[PDB]
Amino acid sequence: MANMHQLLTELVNRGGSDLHLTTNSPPQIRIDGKLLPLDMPPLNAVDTKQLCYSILTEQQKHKFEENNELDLSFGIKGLSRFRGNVFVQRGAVAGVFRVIPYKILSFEELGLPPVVRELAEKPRGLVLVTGPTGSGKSTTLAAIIDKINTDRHEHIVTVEDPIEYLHPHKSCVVNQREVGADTKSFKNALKYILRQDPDVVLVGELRDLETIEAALTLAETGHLCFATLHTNSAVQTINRIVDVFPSYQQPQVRAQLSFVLEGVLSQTLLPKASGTGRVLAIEVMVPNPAIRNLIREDKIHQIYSQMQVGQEKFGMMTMNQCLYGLLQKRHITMDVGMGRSPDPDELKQMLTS
Amino acid sequence: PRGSHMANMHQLLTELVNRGGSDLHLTTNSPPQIRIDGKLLPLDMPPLNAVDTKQLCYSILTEQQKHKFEENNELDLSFGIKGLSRFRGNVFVQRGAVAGVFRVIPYKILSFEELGLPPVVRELAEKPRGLVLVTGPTGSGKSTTLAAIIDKINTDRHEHIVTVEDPIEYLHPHKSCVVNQREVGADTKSFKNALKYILRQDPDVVLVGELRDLETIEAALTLAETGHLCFATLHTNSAVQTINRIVDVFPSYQQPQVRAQLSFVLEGVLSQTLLPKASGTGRVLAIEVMVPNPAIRNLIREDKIHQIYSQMQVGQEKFGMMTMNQCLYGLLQKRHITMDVGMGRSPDPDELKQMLTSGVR
Amino acid sequence: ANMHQLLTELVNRGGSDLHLTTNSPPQIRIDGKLLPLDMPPLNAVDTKQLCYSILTEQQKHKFEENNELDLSFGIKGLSRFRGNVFVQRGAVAGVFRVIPYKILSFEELGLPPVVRELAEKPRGLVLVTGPTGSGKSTTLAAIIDKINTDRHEHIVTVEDPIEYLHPHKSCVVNQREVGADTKSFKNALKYILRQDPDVVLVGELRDLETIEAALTLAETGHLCFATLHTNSAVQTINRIVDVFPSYQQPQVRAQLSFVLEGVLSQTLLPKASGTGRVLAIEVMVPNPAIRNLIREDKIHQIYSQMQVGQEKFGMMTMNQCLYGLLQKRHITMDVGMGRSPDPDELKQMLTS
Amino acid sequence: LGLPPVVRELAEKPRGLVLVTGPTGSGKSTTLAAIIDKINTDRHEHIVTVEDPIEYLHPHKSCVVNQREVGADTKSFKNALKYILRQDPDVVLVGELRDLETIEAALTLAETGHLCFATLHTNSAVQT
Ligand SMILES: Nc1ncnc2c1ncn2[C@@H]1O[C@H](COP(=O)(O)OP(=O)(O)O)[C@@H](O)[C@H]1O
Ligand SMILES: Nc1ncnc2c1ncn2[C@@H]1O[C@H](COP(=O)(O)OP(=O)(O)O)[C@@H](O)[C@H]1O
Ligand SMILES: Nc1ncnc2c1ncn2[C@@H]1O[C@H](COP(=O)(O)OP(=O)(O)O)[C@@H](O)[C@H]1O
Ligand SMILES: Nc1ncnc2c1ncn2[C@@H]1O[C@H](COP(=O)(O)OP(=O)(O)O)[C@@H](O)[C@H]1O
Repeated sequence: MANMHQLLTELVNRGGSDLHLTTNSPPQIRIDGKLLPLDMPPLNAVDTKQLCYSILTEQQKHKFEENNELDLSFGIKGLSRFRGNVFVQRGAVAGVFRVIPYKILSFEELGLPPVVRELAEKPRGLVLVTGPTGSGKSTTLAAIIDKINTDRHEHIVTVEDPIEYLHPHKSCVVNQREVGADTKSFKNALKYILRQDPDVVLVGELRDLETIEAALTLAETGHLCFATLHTNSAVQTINRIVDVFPSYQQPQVRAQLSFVLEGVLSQTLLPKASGTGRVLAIEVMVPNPAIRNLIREDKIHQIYSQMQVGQEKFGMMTMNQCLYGLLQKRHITMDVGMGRSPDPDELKQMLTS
Repeated sequence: PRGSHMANMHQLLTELVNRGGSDLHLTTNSPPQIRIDGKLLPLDMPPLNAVDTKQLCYSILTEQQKHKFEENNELDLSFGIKGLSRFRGNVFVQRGAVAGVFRVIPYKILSFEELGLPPVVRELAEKPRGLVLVTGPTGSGKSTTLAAIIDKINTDRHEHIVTVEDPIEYLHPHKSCVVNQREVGADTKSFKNALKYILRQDPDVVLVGELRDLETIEAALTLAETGHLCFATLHTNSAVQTINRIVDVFPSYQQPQVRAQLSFVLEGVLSQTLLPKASGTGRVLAIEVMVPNPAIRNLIREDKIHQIYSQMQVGQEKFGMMTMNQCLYGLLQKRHITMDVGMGRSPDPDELKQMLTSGVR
Repeated sequence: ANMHQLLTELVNRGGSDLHLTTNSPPQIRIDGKLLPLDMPPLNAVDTKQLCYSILTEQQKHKFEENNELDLSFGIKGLSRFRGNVFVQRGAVAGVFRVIPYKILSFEELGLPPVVRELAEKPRGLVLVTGPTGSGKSTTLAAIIDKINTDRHEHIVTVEDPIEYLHPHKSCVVNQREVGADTKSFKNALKYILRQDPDVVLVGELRDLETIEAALTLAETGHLCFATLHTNSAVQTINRIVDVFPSYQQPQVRAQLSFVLEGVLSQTLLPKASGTGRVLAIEVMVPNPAIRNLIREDKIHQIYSQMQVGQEKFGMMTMNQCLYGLLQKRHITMDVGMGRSPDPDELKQMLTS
Repeated sequence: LGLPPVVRELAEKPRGLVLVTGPTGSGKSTTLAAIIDKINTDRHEHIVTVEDPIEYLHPHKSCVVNQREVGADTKSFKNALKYILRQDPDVVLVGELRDLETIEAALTLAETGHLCFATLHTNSAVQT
């Protein structure tokens, strides 16, 4: 048998993101998005209770037994910090434990093109980093924020659920607010953010109509606003913001977006061709004079054609062009690149070319 | 006058399985009774009293389950007997005494073809993300279809499946996935509470049960929008009727967001019903299948929900779609259902009449 | 002593309810009408002692807190009764109903032979309707008891309260009383499908949620019995349809057309002898024409179908039942005309 | 402040609801302080402000200016506006129209012959 400390050590050593402990299965660790069972006997109810309780204080145990649910974060000296969730299934304890990295990675390490570096220099605008869950959005935002913290003498405020990467003060003052502990909600944090003299604000996901307008106000009133969406492309991102409003407001919102939008990044993590690790495929839309006019005229669909031809001038890049490069460098397999292309026949034409 | 040598609960359930029974009954003033081929037959035992039924039923409850049963006088649960079988138990109260009913739960989950599900349902189980809705009235095969879908995912993927059920019906032992199943009223306090913590539990596939209220619908859309495969049920009878229920439960001012979200995340709508079989034994599945294509996704954003039915009529060949009448037509050519049942259940009897008279079949 | 002697009078004269209130002698309900006993009137002292003489100590403290109290109690050698005690004009008053225990047979109840066939249906919805005290529970108790004798199936009843008691015969019979065995009609039906039933009695179709349960039970392969307070078959079907919002009446009409197997609308009318009551019942048994009429929303046309499906299917309109009681001279013309839903047609039907 | 001449004429309106709206930090309180100061300078009336918190202070000039801070001077907007009609006011500043309760109170003040000033976070007249 192995205890909780040995299991967490193996999760870190193998570069995994998540450790799962549940009954009738061995401990499993998520490596590169897919689960892998550890070389251990299947757990029983005693094991899951013993392993999960081994990292809890007495009050955390008593709170867990009152609700059969528990969110927490904890540290193991000399290893890493982890965020754990404990719950109950089939009458037995179960647990999931997520890694919180100590180290912020650089732009080049993450495979982010240099145009993302320039967005950290934007004085006032809205920059959106979008993608499905676990597509690298938070790491890219943390990479941009750390460069601003390093390079500017301004005030950075983040509202996060939860706070992942920690930003010690460099040249900036960095305040990080965790929803549910430091602040009641995004709505509450955003209710007072304009009285907090911010320069750059990270608001998390544009969850509802009220948060879209709040992010638009910051970027339009002279601030640099960072936000995320769960869209898969630059065009789909712009459409989702506009389409949630009633049609007769929509004209105003397109005009505000055209002025404040300074960059849209859409990420996805694909399994590498070597069989270890994941590689970043990203679509980058940086508004040029042509695209900002297309936004105001509700000619959003001509943007894709403009992104296809504005790469050398503005550092723009369609998703298919990014997949193309990962195919040329043999970073991804042929099936993986096809499986994510929004238009596989277009990418096929590029490949035969 | 007989005492001190009563059959054990373990022994009663062991005899239930060995004799091929479907259900074990424990109630006062009756001996244990077993259902064989649909009919109850008493075992050659003395009749049970209230002490017997409570002691037998309590022998298979955890201490937390006894307290939950005593608070509501109702209790559904599942348990395993090592080396024998799994069981669904229901404990209730009648005439002031404990009563219990215990159903046999087979080890083998039925396949798509055994259930009469078209091959398009198979492909919905391969979706990497999105929302899949399985609809129909109570007992129209919704849970069984979902059990078949999750089981293929359990077999094929190395991902995390979490289900929230009230109660847990079909049980999913681990295959290639890690499967966590939370039972409302025992494992978790409520649907609302389980969904509040699910995103911190690293899920890939989630079963959320019925889209009961506005809170749950918003939770399922978030799961489906954030890159997850989310399974849910409604009690609507058609793909078009299903979409109308989702949008219309929301205030009018946020229907635009709901309509936009559905067009992106919706990957399939299955509307089932069980009709009495033509053979005279059992019921057979008639299912309407809507798989959103770019054309259907546009009608959702443009508030043209009504026009989707015309698209399903002509999406059978290309998209594997199937209107309810198109399924009833196929069941009639196969002589699986009678004519009165086919016409009497058709949502549009005029279309089905036209479909049969083609002379081209 | 005094109250125990009073309740024996109630049983011996065959009454249904005993009334105790100030400025009146004790009154007992016989055949639907109150009859005063040849006794002195009760004062406030009398009603208090009589009602309190049958109360437990916990019940005494409970009644004075609310001026209301529900209870049931037994009198050794007589019967059990359900009582309600309350306060009026500053004094205690009480009403006591008899809980019948002996189930009468189908023929003793005046039920036609077609009702006997209903207890042999394997699945569907059967509705027994009528005002309060129109004979629904005896009819239901007779039906349930025959199933218990003839079948090896599972009978579950949910009652508020339990009236007739059904010991196990060939069936397993579980009886759940609301407020003791189960919290509510809604809670019992939440678990009923997981209790492996074959025949279920759900009581009154009082709201939308219970109707969905009865229709679900009936189309999922069970025989479900339920009650309404309507006085005819058409009236009964309309009440089920009109409870729902307009946009789902097509689904409910479709459900009803398949699962409905019988509608019994009863009323107890005084016999021409002047002592006792005879049952008048409208029976609607769906034939292919009627089932189509329900789904096609031609519900008003159903009454015409019942008048001519009589010989073949055992059907009987209320007027046809009233004709027979008039032809056999069991009830008076005033009683028969008073219950006829269309007295002029009965007149045409009576004289040919 | 760059305010057009119509803003000064609004400060001379005898009655009604005048709304100065915009996002936070768009100059709403500064414009209101200039209006109230002009009213305070030119009129012999009673000004009551309900602010959360009090920003600009208005010492008495020709008007009587009472400024109530919520949480210290008064328990809430809801409680302060419940008694504002009993305080013989001519001009009332109620702050932001944050909920249904204050909006109906501000509409009642402006309906009963007072000049009421309030704010919203809207960006245009129609949107307001
Ligand atoms: N550019 C990247 N390249 C490779 N891996 C990345 C990259 N960005 C993030 N990751 C890794 O993906 C996993 C999830 O990252 P995260 O940013 O938290 O996802 P999300 O943005 O959807 O919340 C982590 O293990 C992280 O190290
Ligand atoms: N596709 C199907 N075809 C035939 N029978 C089915 C099918 N699905 C389920 N059944 C059977 O019908 C019954 C009801 O199905 P179930 O999904 O459990 O109820 P519900 O969908 O109303 O919640 C089950 O006992 C099952 O054996
Ligand atoms: N078919 C019947 N014929 C003669 N008497 C009946 C008949 N049905 C019921 N009764 C008597 O009338 C009384 C009312 O019956 P009950 O079923 O308890 O009321 P309800 O139908 O309103 O629930 C019973 O006590 C019963 O003895
Ligand atoms: N009409 C104006 N013209 C120029 N600057 C102004 C004007 N109004 C306010 N300001 C300046 O803008 C800043 C914000 O003013 P403030 O009243 O506090 O915000 P708000 O109107 O949203 O309450 C102040 O520092 C002020 O100096």
